[PDB]
Amino acid sequence: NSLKPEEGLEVWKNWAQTKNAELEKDAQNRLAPIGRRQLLRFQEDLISSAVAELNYGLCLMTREARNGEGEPYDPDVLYYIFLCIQKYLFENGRVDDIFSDLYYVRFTEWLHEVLKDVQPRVTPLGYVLPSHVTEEMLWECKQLGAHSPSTLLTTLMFFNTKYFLLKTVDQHMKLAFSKVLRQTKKNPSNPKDKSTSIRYLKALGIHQTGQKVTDDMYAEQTENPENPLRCPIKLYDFYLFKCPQSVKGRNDTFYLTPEPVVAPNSPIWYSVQPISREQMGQMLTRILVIREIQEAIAVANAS
Amino acid sequence: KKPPIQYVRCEMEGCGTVLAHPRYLQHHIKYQHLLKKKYVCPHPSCGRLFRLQKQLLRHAKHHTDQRDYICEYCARAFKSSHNLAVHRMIHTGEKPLQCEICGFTCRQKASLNWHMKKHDADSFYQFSCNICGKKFEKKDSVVAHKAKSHPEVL
Amino acid sequence: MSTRESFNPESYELDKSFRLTRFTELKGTGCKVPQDVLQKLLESLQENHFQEDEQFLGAVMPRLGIGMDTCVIPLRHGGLSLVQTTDYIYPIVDDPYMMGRIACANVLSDLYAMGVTECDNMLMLLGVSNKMTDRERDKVMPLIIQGFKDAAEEAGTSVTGGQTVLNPWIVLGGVATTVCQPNEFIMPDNAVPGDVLVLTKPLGTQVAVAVHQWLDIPEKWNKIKLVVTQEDVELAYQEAMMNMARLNRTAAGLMHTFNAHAATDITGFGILGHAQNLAKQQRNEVSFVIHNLPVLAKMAAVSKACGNMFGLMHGTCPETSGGLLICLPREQAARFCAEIKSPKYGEGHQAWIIGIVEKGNRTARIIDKPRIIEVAPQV
Amino acid sequence: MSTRESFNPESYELDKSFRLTRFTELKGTGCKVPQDVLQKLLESLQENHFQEDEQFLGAVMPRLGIGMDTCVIPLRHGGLSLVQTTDYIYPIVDDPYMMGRIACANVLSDLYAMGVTECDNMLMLLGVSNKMTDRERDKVMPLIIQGFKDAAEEAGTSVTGGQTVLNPWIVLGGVATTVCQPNEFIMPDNAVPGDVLVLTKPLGTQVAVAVHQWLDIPEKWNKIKLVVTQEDVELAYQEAMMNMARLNRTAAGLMHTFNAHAATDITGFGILGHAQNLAKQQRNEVSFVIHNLPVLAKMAAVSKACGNMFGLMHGTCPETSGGLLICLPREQAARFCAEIKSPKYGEGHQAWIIGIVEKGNRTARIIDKPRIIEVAPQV
DNA sequence: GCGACCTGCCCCTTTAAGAGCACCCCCCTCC
DNA sequence: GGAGGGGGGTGCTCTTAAAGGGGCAGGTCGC
Ligand SMILES: [Zn+2]
Ligand SMILES: [Zn+2]
Ligand SMILES: [Zn+2]
Ligand SMILES: [Zn+2]
Ligand SMILES: [Zn+2]
Repeated sequence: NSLKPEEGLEVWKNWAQTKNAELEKDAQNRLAPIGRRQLLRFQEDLISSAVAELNYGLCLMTREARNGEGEPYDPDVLYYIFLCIQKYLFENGRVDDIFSDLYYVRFTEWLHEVLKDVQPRVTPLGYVLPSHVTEEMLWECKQLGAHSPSTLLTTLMFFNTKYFLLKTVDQHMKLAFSKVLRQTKKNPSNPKDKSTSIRYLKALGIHQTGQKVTDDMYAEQTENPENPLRCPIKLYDFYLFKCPQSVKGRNDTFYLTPEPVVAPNSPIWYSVQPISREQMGQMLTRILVIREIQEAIAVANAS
Repeated sequence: KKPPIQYVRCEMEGCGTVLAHPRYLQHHIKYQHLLKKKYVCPHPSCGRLFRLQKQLLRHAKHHTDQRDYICEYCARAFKSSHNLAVHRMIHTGEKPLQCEICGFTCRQKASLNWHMKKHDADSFYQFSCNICGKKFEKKDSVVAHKAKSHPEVL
Repeated sequence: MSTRESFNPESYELDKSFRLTRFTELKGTGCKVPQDVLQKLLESLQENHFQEDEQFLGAVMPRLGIGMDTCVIPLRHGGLSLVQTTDYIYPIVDDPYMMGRIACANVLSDLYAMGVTECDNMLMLLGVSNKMTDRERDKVMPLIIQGFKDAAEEAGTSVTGGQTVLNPWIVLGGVATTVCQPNEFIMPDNAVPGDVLVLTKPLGTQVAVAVHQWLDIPEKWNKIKLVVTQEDVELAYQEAMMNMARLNRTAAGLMHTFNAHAATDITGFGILGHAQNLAKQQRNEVSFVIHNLPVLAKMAAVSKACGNMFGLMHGTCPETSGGLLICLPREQAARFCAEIKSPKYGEGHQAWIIGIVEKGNRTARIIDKPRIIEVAPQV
Repeated sequence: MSTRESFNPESYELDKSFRLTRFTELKGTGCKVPQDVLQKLLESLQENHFQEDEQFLGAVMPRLGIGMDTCVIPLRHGGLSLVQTTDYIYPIVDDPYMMGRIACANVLSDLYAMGVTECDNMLMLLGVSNKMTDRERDKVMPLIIQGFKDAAEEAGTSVTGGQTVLNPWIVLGGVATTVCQPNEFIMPDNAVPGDVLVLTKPLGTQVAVAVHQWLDIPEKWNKIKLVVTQEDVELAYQEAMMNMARLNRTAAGLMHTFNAHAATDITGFGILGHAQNLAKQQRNEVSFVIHNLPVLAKMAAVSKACGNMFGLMHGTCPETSGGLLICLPREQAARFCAEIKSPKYGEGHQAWIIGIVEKGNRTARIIDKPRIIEVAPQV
């Protein structure tokens, strides 16, 4: 799976002990945010830590994470380290989603400003350095799919970026329920089957008297029958199955702020207030750094 | 403090109404016949005319958008209590009215009026409004028609 | 159990004159005449200056999760949380079994306000009145304890300790605790304009309790005998006792299903005081408005007849083992009442949408002329 | 503050006639007169015929850790154990500040019996009195709350949440909780013959408080004037008000370090009653005999001067926020007293060896004429 | 030749608003 | 003291019309 929780745990332990060293020297005794009065210390083991402490540590970890040689980490690899940390938390009983939950909103902002400046690196030889975070890393880490409303929203955004080729928040807001037309494919491969796909007209032009309009131009969604879990069509259908009935058919927005509390059998997962520009920008920078999105951007951009 | 019930009729021509108490006779006469007045709704474009002072206060509700009545079940907002009372019938699933020919049950008299067209009954109706010959059965229905439609306005 | 038949003192070797309610100075204002002052005292004991901790350079949930009830108090191990609540009410119903069940339900209702549907442990505080004779103590207290344990059993928890002390008045209560993951309880701090409040139990239980105890005092009954017949008082008392002895487990479970933003309980301070306390907690600038006030049948008439004693129309009448004031979106609320009336598990009960949520300054009011809904005594 | 001037009504504008203890009817006969009945009531509360569940083919701790106090309830997560306690003591001293401190200490002392040296959360039941003036309530209750919170600081925890009620008598108490790992609490079940019991606090607090309450009224002081004077009661009363406001954190911590088998707190039921209750959950078939009792200064003669109302020598005399009745081996115990007398951190306090553990019938008894060792206040 | 899609028109139901009576509340009253 | 009159404002039942969603039925384009 090329995802190593051990590396994330080790980096966290190194940073935690390093900070604890400085915590005593400052001689500023500040209590921990737990019921019992204790000196604020960062537990070396991730699992036995409070939400506030973990959030504050991951916030500082962005700027104080140090490589094995003592050099600061690159923006392309801090995201991988944090993904490994989250995988460690998930596989040890914790239910905290360090990227989506409201308590960790502070963490994402700092991670966001670290990741925004990133650009693909070109070596002196010439070839571009491939990113260290891949799609399977997100899939295995449960940052994509249909586990929680935020994860499903991020999955739809990721698929839209990959296929429809949306590469900027300002350009990416244009998407709406109405203009995203669903049309069952006219030609199934065999009469027994019935192919389905989703399309979007991302072409910008005068669009006057059938000009600039053609069937082969507007961006399209494929369908994955090999693994239904990752199928874009299934996730889109699930998304529309949980959004409120009133939202469908409106031109203003496509992404809805997930409801704070949701249960396994909750009919509705999303509110009717579209996600703010800040959140869309925060969760779009994290999905450009991924490798497959970079390849998709290059292929369409190149031609 | 309820006084004993007696019935007194407004002897004035054109008003054959009989009231539940002698007390109410004075109020009826004063507020209906003797008090001849004209008012204008303050709204810039309403252009309506109401002789009573009670009616205007109700009319102000129409022009504004203050909804102070909330349904128990669907949390829908209404402007008057009786509108809510009619709405609640949807949630309780009760159909009080019923046609006397085909046994067709409805929730409101507006639905029944539509059904009577199938069982053509306007033939036996005698009343009708002078303007557009509406062919009503009873008398006060003509007043309701003149109020909702053919309105008296400036 | 006393559910099969009404508690008869003679059946348990008790005299006819005996009544459990005689061991409390009942009053129309409840167990707290100066409601405002007790709010100040509760704020004083809750408020802690060290908990701010320079905000921890971030925005995280507080130890006093909402500052008014059901403190969360995050722990060390496993990042779990410790939601814990306490409550105490003096006897208000003649039946000891039902009174113990009511005390247990009141103790548990605080947790169900936060969405917690499971209790690991519960404690009980049982107080025996000085005036009660020895022959009565060993005949009523076992019934109270049996009712408390039965209520705990229905809640999936066990009473496994407590304390017993002497008191001039019988004091009945407990303490409920639960250690839960961060995703098992709804922290009632979210609220957005457009939501609609939902209530799970009718109001006016205190009026029904007080009137039923006025059937033995000739001076008081003649004042109120005009407006309400004895049969109405009997059925209202029965309904209030049954309602007050009912758990909100189903409501708490459904809270998660229908995306609840905030919730509370109506135990004490009336409906207006609890809404006001809840409004201050909301992060956004939202003020509640209550248009409907479901009341037990015929109790509103008594409430207005007695004068400035209860004031249900003002939302100040205290309640015991009250319902939940849940803030849900409009369509979820529309569905919420439908499911709670006929649950899949069965044994449903009605719920009402009593108001709306609008942009304001973190306050709660009641319209000038609330639409009093008379809930019938169903079955 | 601890050494600050005692609560003076004139200083805080209250009239000289004010007296905090006046709000309750102190009963020198006992903390709760029907103790033999109330112990049965508490046993009924703690009893559960279903917790055994065929014993589950194991000698694991029951759902109740000992079935008497400080229930150890296993949790669903990480094999953690939930430990809770609750106490409710009416005012017995005239300083509101120390009363909150004493209430907090009494609530906590149950945990320190099981070795838990850390507390996670603490509630508080603060019941104001009907027979209390409006100004008195505003000038008394805040002091009690502040004292309780300050005592929480020394305990290493915080007071978050609680409840407030109206009660003819002032009621002060709370619930202390702790989610602790299996290697953090000492289960009182274990014990072995050849051990010696240790008491960390002196006896006779009830006698001192009652006698100091008797100073005001002149018709009762006369019959005890011969045995002691008012100066002797002042020192004894001050000492009792100082010991019963002292936490047992040091006792709890040293319990682990010295291989303590079992321990319990002497609160309410008296030393004899608490020792007997301790002997009822020992795996071994052992019994306790007390050959020595450390009664407060001059508080042994006074009980004789009051006939059989107190009964301190018989061990039935109640105590509040009493010490710990730790059972240690002979070799370890001698060092435990030495360590507690002269701690490295400071705040020295004395402990005594009172009795021996001998094979018997799982019950505790006191010798015919226990020796009384007089403890005088330190300087 | 058959179908999908857009749109128009009618059907039946629900919401909105006026009419008037019975009622309450307050105030005043001269016998 | 007082029951009766005057003045005012209001809820409730009835009635009608207007708005609206659903469904049947055309004309146009595609296969
Ligand atoms: Zn007339
Ligand atoms: Zn108008
Ligand atoms: Zn409705
Ligand atoms: Zn018909
Ligand atoms: Zn007409």
